[PDB]
Amino acid sequence: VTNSPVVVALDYHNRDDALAFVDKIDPRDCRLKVGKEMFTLFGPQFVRELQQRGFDIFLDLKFHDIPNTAAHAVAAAADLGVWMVNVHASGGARMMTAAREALVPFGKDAPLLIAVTVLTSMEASDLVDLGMTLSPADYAERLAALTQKCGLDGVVCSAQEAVRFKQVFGQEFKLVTPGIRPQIMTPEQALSAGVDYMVIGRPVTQSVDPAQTLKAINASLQR
Amino acid sequence: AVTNSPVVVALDYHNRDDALAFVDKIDPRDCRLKVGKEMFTLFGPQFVRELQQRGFDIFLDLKFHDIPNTAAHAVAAAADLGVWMVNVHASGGARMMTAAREALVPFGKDAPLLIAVTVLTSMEASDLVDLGMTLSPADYAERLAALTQKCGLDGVVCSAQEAVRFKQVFGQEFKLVTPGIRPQIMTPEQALSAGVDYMVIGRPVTQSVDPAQTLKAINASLQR
Repeated sequence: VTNSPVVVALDYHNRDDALAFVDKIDPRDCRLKVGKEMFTLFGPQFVRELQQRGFDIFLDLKFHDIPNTAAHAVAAAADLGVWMVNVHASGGARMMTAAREALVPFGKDAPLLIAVTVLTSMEASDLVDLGMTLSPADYAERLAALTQKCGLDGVVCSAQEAVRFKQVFGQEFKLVTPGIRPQIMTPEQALSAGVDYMVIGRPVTQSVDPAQTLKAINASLQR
Repeated sequence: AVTNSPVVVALDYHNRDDALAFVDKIDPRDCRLKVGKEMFTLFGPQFVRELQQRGFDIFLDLKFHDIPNTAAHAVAAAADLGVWMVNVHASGGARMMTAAREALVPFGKDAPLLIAVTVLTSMEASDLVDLGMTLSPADYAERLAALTQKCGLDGVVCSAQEAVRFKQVFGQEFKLVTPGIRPQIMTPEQALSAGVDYMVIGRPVTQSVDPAQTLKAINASLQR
């Protein structure tokens, strides 16, 4: 457990380099994100190492597959004991649902189940290629609602959508947003916009004494 | 680590000890192996190496769908892992598929085959209503198939029901990977005929008693 909304992106290609960083900060201070980089290189095994140091882990693998498989994937993350796991909304309802229903037997131990909507990187251009008429913004929201309708715990979403999404979807719908920078929201702006978990990377990881860096972020968030 | 079979058997076990048992019953010459989200989430690259050290070729079936730089990182990592095939989601878009490819370029012909998922085998018209897609699965997969080819990847995962039309439209060097293959839902026989380049077979083999016979029979049937 921790009170911070901060999730630090571990995007190392060296395992012992990451734990060094990791050892310079504290679980009470924040949670960690393991994504496709570290997980393709290192698998569940390294997640365990982070978990062994008592951290809460966001397994950011955005499962996008057939329902049966997605289901099995998400269960596996829960068996792994991660804190949060995401899926792609664009996999559709049955996938999301089966994802969700898979997590039922872990009861109150089941991780947070979050859906990617429209990737933060995808521009309008990119969406026409796919033959999609709605803006990224409009389409992310449609994807948000589908997710909510499917019973998931929240959505990953841009700062730029954070305000309207909280107003529209409310507060038990967790808002996960990336690209937060102390100095693109600030940790403070993000708090205000209502986002629940704010993913911070280089700002923290590239800080000499990132722990002071951290420390300033949440103190700044105290008010 | 060549075989002449177009067979790729799906390893979808919850327990490793069982997976390797099955593995020990069959031969790299006889088929290829596909590792998906299940076994990978449970057992990591480390388990891929186990299979690869027993001589098998692996299809790392993780269908990377993420931002460009990231998918790029994962695909390169798949390569360094030394797998034979790796896929990505077409729906990640051109910039993503592109970064994937280019990531692989430093690996010369050591590079794994880079395959794109188009419209997942399971998705019905209904499912696409939700997303707001006007085109049928079929039309949409094809749109996605061309984007893949235009992006310069080696082929697409696709349904047997689309295998023939895609071979005709995209040609034969455009690899077609299809699941839902069943000895006796195309058959190994029917699938080849359609022109599908690699046929993914699950339970028929894994849940075959004497699957090594089963495998060798599969390829006997393709003696033709």
